[PDB]
Amino acid sequence: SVVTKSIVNADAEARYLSPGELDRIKNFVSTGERRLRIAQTLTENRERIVKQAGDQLFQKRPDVVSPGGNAYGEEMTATCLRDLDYYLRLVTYGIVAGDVTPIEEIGLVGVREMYNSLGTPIPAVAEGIRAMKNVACSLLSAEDAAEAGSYFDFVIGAMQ
Amino acid sequence: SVVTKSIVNADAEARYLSPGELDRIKNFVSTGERRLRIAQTLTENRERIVKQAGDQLFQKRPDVVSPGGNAYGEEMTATCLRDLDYYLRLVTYGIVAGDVTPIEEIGLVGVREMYNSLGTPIPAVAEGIRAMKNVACSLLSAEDAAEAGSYFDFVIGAMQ
Amino acid sequence: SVVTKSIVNADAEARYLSPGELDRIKNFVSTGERRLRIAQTLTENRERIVKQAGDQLFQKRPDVVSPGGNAYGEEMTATCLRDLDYYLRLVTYGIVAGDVTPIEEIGLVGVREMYNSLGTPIPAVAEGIRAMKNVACSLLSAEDAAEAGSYFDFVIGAMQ
Amino acid sequence: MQDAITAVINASDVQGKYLDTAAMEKLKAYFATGELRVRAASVISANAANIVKEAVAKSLLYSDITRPGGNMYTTRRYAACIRDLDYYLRYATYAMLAGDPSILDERVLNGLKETYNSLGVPIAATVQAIQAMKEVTASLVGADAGKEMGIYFDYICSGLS
Amino acid sequence: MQDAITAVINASDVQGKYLDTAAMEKLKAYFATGELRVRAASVISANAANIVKEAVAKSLLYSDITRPGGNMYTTRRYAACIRDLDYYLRYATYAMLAGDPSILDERVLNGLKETYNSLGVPIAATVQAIQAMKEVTASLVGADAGKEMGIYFDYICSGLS
Amino acid sequence: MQDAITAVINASDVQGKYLDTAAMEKLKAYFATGELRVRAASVISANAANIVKEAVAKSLLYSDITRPGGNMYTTRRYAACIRDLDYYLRYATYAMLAGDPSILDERVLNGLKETYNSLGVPIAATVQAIQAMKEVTASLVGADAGKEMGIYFDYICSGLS
Ligand SMILES: *[C@H](C)[C@H]1/C(=C/c2[nH]c(/C=C3N=C(/C=C4\NC(=O)C(CC)=C4C)C(C)=C\3CCC(=O)O)c(CCC(=O)O)c2C)NC(=O)[C@@H]1C
Ligand SMILES: *[C@H](C)[C@H]1/C(=C/c2[nH]c(/C=C3N=C(/C=C4\NC(=O)C(CC)=C4C)C(C)=C\3CCC(=O)O)c(CCC(=O)O)c2C)NC(=O)[C@@H]1C
Ligand SMILES: *[C@H](C)[C@H]1/C(=C/c2[nH]c(/C=C3N=C(/C=C4\NC(=O)C(CC)=C4C)C(C)=C\3CCC(=O)O)c(CCC(=O)O)c2C)NC(=O)[C@@H]1C
Ligand SMILES: *[C@H](C)[C@H]1/C(=C/c2[nH]c(/C=C3N=C(/C=C4\NC(=O)C(CC)=C4C)C(C)=C\3CCC(=O)O)c(CCC(=O)O)c2C)NC(=O)[C@@H]1C
Ligand SMILES: *[C@H](C)[C@H]1/C(=C/c2[nH]c(/C=C3N=C(/C=C4\NC(=O)C(CC)=C4C)C(C)=C\3CCC(=O)O)c(CCC(=O)O)c2C)NC(=O)[C@@H]1C
Ligand SMILES: *[C@H](C)[C@H]1/C(=C/c2[nH]c(/C=C3N=C(/C=C4\NC(=O)C(CC)=C4C)C(C)=C\3CCC(=O)O)c(CCC(=O)O)c2C)NC(=O)[C@@H]1C
Repeated sequence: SVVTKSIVNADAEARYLSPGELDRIKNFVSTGERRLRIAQTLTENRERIVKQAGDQLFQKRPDVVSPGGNAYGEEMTATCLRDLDYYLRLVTYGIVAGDVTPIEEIGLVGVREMYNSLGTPIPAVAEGIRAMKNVACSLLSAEDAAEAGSYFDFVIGAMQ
Repeated sequence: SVVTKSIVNADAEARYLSPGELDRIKNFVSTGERRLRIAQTLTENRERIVKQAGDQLFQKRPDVVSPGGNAYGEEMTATCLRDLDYYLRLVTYGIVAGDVTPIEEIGLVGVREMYNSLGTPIPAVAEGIRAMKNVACSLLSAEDAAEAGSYFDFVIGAMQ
Repeated sequence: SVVTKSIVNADAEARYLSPGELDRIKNFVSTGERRLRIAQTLTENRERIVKQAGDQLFQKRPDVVSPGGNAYGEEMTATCLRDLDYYLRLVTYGIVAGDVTPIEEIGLVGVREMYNSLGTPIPAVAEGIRAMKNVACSLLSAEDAAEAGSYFDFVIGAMQ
Repeated sequence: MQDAITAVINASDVQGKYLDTAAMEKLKAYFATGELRVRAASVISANAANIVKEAVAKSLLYSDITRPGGNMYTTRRYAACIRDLDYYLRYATYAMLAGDPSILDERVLNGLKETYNSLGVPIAATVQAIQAMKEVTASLVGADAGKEMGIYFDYICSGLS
Repeated sequence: MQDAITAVINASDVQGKYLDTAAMEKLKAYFATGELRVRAASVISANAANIVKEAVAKSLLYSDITRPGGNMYTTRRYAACIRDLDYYLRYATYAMLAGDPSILDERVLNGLKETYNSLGVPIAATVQAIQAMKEVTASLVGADAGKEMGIYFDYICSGLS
Repeated sequence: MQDAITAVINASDVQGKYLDTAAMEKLKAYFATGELRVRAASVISANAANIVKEAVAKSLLYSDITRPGGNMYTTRRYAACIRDLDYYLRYATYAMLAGDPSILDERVLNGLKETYNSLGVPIAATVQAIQAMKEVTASLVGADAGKEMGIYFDYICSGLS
């Protein structure tokens, strides 16, 4: 959260939180009820949001799901989707926190090092998360979609 | 002492004391008998030197000893004098040592941090030590007074 | 060896040995049979090589072996020669290794600090090792002499 | 560092589950208490220095552990003990804002007991000093936040024995 | 650092003796095996990254110790375990070239067990991972160098228990 | 660091008392012995290097602990042992000037035993080496200062067991 990000910064200058910081954690706790609503809605449709988003990807990148590409046979493909559900879960986290750190520490610090070892295309993964951002955003209001949108863009942008 | 201050400096250059340093600890041990005489005389009159010096202060700064000032009622005032006797004792120390360090380490390293917490005026304390330097100096010879004078000035100068 | 000197350099850049390094340890292991031959020959004549080389020195520097010089009486002189045999042994080491480090670590890192404490002339010692390089080199082929020559020169050069 | 929220998600992430039902509430509970935390924090920031003065006077001053021999005796010692108390209030207050003792165990309680037994700093007395800050603090921020400041205050204490 | 040779001389220097008779052979033995070492080294340098991929797949992937809770779960953890395996192959390979375990005990095995028991890294699994590198490596460099790579590989293992 | 004087005042300051009656004498005693200390110090500064040479010859040279295997064998080892002896004389001499063992326990004896048992440095021999410096030193500075140099010399010794 920002509560956590403020304390840290403040302890670095060895001082009590500045009024401005408090003004922030104040107006951030007031945004809570909503935040949780957004996470709750994505987590009730997590099942579908991943499936079609899963198809939308395999259509744009048939090399992923045919002979010679990473996700091949129900075997490999089944896990590819798994990877995608992993990230949806991390999105609801960032959202509830009002921060992106949870995503960073849980599934961003060395995504490339990991995937390169497995020989899976990262740009392909990036399109897999993009697709999701659209399936999920379709279930949200005009605003609950803009904000929830950030957390999806931050990921894809690191996938490069 | 200078014996102690020389060794330190010497160990920093990893070498035996230079002839000049030895020339110093030599002419400093020769000043000893006297030094002790000065300390001895102040320590026999410590009782009076603090009392009148105590009055001389309360006269110049009646705000110290009236309603709303730190040293108020026999209660607070009694300790104020105590503080003053503390410093006389540290003066005899510096004198015997021929150094000022004992005063620094015992009652100078953060005097302000301490007193600010107690809300006591430091400039007022400074005048309390000044007064003493005059009561005590009156009991000493022309020279035993000049030298003994230093140790009192060094304190007051830090009281600011 | 160079095997050892390569690994070190390589671990410093955190990488597998470069082809060039391997090219070296490769052409160095091929020089082995010979190297050992050279060491073997010096170690069979170590006895004589030190003796005459020992005389050759005492002739050029009679101050070493007369009244007032370090190596005096069978007592001191006996050890002087000892010192010289010490270094022959370290030469065969450097040779077998194809490196000079063994000599450095075993008898070069502070030779001066040691000898100064004993009051023995280093330039005199240097001539004692020089003489050897000639006695030993006389037992070697044109080439086995050039290479074996290095290890003797490296020492003397540090003796200054 | 962790706070009440980051705390909730981490525990759900270890199991792989999406935000639970009970999890969604902890986040709510926290959110509901947010203001009063920020409110209380501002107060203890305004008095921070006095909230130490009084405590010292109530427990450490005019006693054996300030006169010659008492381990705060010394113009360097005195300043060093206030310096510590100042720490304890600045960290207690963070922990309170974060709704978790995470910073305390992270940037406070680690080996503190050691250096102390080591230098001679009197454990029992420093605890009484902070225990006194609880009272003095509970008086200006309120009972609600005071009970909240209390727990973290008592946390710093139990972390010395 | 020490190698088979520097190893031989040091042991003879402690006694003061010139290169012994048995000593002259160790140096020969080493010299005779030189090439095959350099040869093998080049190979495991060309595959170094795949010689890790396969091992991971054979022992660490699709198991409890990668899913949530398994101590490599986490995009930071995964990268950290490959990072280690990469180390083990780069050092095993040196030790092999040097014909002595000297670097291993020097810049590897010192306190490794500690930090591990300390962070929670699963000893048993990391050993299985490297044990798997032996197989995968023995397949491309040959049986001769593989038995040579093996011993140093098994050295890194015994140095965790 | 402390010296005979700073030592006296510190002990009186812990109790809060002004310079005692017995205290005033220690300061006198010290002052009375001042010169001879400075005098002796100058002498051991002029011979400092020879006062090590002789000691070494009397106890460490031409023995098992210099030939191959003896832990000073090695052009690096030899220089390292004189280096130490040099230390012991430079610190012994300070302690003597200060009239207190304070520097010794401060910048000398702390953990020295450890590293030693640790590296293999022979305790018993290094003590004999310094014990030999006492004799050699007592011969040029005199019996008076020698007994004074002795005590601090024996202090450095007892601080290894
Ligand atoms: C799907 C959109 C794409 C794809 C996926 C794919 N992934 C794997 C294997 C693994 N994926 C992970 C991922 C993570 N581990 C983490 O800790 C986190 C952060 C929470 C993530 C995202 C891991 C660890 C594996 C290893 C197997 C395991 O889980 O044990 C595969 C399998 C590769 C194989 O052949 O084995 C695939 C196919 N592949 C694609 O092509 C899509 C673009
Ligand atoms: C008198 C000239 C002035 C004055 C003094 C005053 N002091 C206090 C309280 C304390 N003073 C000290 C001082 C020292 N502690 C040290 O270790 C040293 C170095 C050796 C010194 C000088 C301390 C520790 C206290 C705290 C009480 C205690 O001793 O436990 C007071 C009392 C304040 C109160 O209301 O409690 C006073 C009044 N005040 C003046 O106005 C004079 C200028
Ligand atoms: C001979 C060419 C010259 C010479 C030699 C000489 N040396 C000594 C005494 C010692 N020499 C050593 C040498 C080494 N120690 C090592 O560890 C190494 C590296 C392997 C070397 C080379 C040592 C340790 C001693 C001390 C005695 C001992 O071994 O215990 C002496 C004796 C001096 C004395 O009076 O005691 C002499 C004479 N002197 C010369 O003049 C020649 C030029
Ligand atoms: C006051 C209530 C009591 C007291 C305290 C006292 N403390 C010290 C020295 C240290 N205290 C700490 C503690 C912290 N440092 C930190 O940064 C933090 C926050 C992360 C804490 C809690 C440390 C590290 C030291 C030593 C290093 C330093 O000097 O800062 C002393 C001084 C001891 C000395 O002489 O060196 C004292 C006196 N003393 C009391 O009587 C009270 C009961
Ligand atoms: C992989 C087979 C297993 C695994 C490993 C794992 N290791 C760490 C962390 C560290 N590993 C080391 C080891 C080394 N560092 C080196 O420089 C060298 C060569 C000299 C070695 C052998 C160290 C020092 C660390 C900690 C410091 C660092 O992060 O680099 C982790 C991370 C633990 C954490 O969360 O911080 C992991 C996961 N994990 C497995 O499941 C495999 C069985
Ligand atoms: C000589 C009488 C004996 C002897 C000594 C020997 N010592 C070392 C190594 C070290 N000695 C010290 C000691 C000090 N360092 C200091 O700065 C001070 C003054 C504050 C002292 C007393 C230290 C720190 C070391 C290690 C670090 C260093 O190398 O300086 C060795 C070397 C061991 C090695 O191989 O690394 C030796 C041989 N040896 C003897 O045989 C005598 C009995």
